[PDB]
Amino acid sequence: TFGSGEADCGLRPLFEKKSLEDKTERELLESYIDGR
Amino acid sequence: IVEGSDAEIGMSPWQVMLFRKSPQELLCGASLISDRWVLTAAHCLLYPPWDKNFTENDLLVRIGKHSRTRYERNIEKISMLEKIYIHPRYNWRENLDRDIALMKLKKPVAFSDYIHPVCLPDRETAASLLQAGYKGRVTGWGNLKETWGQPSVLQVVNLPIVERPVCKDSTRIRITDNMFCAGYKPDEGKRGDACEGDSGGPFVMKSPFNNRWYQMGIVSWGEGCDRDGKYGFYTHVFRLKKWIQKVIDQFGE
DNA sequence: GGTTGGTGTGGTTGG
Repeated sequence: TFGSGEADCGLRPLFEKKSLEDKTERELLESYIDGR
Repeated sequence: IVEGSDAEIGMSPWQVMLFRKSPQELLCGASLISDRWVLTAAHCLLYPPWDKNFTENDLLVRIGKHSRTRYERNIEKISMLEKIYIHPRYNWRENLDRDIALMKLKKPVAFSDYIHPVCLPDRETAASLLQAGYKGRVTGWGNLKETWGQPSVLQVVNLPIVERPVCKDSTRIRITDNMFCAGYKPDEGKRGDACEGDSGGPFVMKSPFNNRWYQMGIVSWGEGCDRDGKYGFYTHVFRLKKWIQKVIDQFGE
């Protein structure tokens, strides 16, 4: 629904909910001169 | 996606399929946001000038998929829509302005490892995520370049938000603050764009903070995939986030 | 559809 408003919106089963990081996440997470 | 690279397993649990039922076709991509609230592009349902006016009864959502082409024996959730509501100031005759749309799916769907809902922006993540320089990634199943190529699987490109002084003197069209642009400058050896078939399709972003994915935009239009120095225009899922939660308040689940 | 495995997650070139 609304913002971050499912319960666990935008958190991926095969990937974040499972601390697996995709091919090119780190390509973005590097855009923000250094997010993480 | 042009100059893309075939997505991974569930790279987008939330990527949908606008599907025409007569004849069997794919209009565009779309994002799960509820157990039944999916958000696409209006134009993907109403482009009068090219006599585009697709109706509820008409369209099939195709949720949690990979092969563009085949029916996953048991991955895919082929689903009906109870209602489509476009946004009322959605200007077709002028410039794909306020080209957005909610369709209330006929019932709830489970969030089974490849079917999953995405974060609907907030001022915070948005405010500070949405700075040109930063990159997000469109995700779709569509033209690979501008001609008659339609891929095997979901493609994904990764691109940076582009400031207004470029996406203005980029195109003759008038640019509303209700879109931004996502491209690369040309003395920037890299490239990519979305393309005919991509639309309705999420431009999502990773918040370094709560580490969720949020819809900063949607594929809206462009002056032909990858014109070198042309940009792709997606819609400010934020500056309209208001139009959105109102409909849900008003209807459904 | 295409290399009876894969996420077209089974076992039936299909469906």
